[PDB]
Amino acid sequence: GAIKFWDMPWATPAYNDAAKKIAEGFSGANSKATYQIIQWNNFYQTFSSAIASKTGPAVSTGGGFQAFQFEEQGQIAYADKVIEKLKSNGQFDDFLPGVVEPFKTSKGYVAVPWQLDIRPLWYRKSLFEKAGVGVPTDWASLLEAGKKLKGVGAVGFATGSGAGNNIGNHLMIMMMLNNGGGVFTKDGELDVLNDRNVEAVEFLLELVSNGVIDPAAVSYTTDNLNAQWKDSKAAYGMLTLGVPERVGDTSGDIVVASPIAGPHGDKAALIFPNNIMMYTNTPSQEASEEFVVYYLGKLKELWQQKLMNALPVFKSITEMPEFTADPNNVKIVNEYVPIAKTFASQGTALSANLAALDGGQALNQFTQTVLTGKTDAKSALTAFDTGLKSVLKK
Ligand SMILES: OC[C@H]1O[C@@H](O[C@@H]2[C@@H](O)[C@H](O)O[C@H](CO)[C@H]2O)[C@H](O)[C@@H](O)[C@@H]1O
Repeated sequence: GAIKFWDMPWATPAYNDAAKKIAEGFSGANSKATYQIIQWNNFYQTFSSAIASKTGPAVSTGGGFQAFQFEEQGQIAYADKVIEKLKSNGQFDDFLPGVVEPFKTSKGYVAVPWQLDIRPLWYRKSLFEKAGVGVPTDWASLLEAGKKLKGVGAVGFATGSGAGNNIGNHLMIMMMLNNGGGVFTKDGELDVLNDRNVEAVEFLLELVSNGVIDPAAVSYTTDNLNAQWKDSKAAYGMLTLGVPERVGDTSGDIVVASPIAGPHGDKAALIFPNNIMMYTNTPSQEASEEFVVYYLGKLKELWQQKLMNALPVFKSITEMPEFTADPNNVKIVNEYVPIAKTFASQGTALSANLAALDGGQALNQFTQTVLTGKTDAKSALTAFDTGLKSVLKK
């Protein structure tokens, strides 16, 4: 009977309360939807195991590239009919340019975009003032300012890789991208030991050895990391859109910082093309489709209530008074969006291999190794390369 919708803890608990009410409001196709929260820790395995044992949902959000893995396994339901319905009802024309096309394959649309989770740098003005330093413009200035911030008891580059916390993972890849590197070649081949990647990892290790990265960062959960921001421990670091609201400190002291240049002049921001996906295990495919169209139509309410930690994929939402009046949001649009790249870099096309990269053990372990300075850059990257070859399909 009921359409099962699984959703992640995208922002604050209040995000899930609101998304629950939206979902449970669905009464289309003489059908209903149930809402269930899947935790971030081990999410890849949670979905993989549910789908394989036929106990998974009809519809879900989840990993940025998860839909490609399940499509390869033949467990996704293509979203072509949803796309048609959005064209008829008018919503399709409201999509931002380039947001739908990444999901088009030979066999259909694997999913529908719903938000863009971008990785801005943030700072706390009071702590930069206290340390007597300026906002970094590049890696060399990040390190200098970081040392001074450490000297006044602050964390110069806040991150975390504890259970449920993927921000550390994202930092590893963001810094590679920021130095003109990336996991892949232009043609989508693995290129982990590229020299720009080595430099990026050497820089992170230097932040770790100098105490600019907190020596316990490896252990920090999402709550731990948010608390560092809320309680004026974190001076600078990479997080998400809407950090003040996410951490419960809207004094105005926490502000978006400009992107910084790598040592060769490169600029990049990391972005995740998040999407809603439908599965073959549904009591009714028509109902899955109705639910998805209904849900996309109500998404504006989440940005209206300022409950999201991501960019919208709909033009009308990006023009909503609540969105543009926040200068942090405008700075992200203007300075991060134009330089944004995904995990596919230096390729562009998305694929199932991104699912294994994003959700798998190799990236997690690489991150924890770097954040503890357990080994040298080349060794860590070689272990990373090797782990990815074990799971990616060449
Ligand atoms: O790498 C796994 C997934 O990470 C998602 O980002 C999440 C943030 O939006 C949220 O605020 O924090 C959690 C826990 O750290 C993050 O995992 C990406 O948006 C996904 O695309 C990605 O699959």
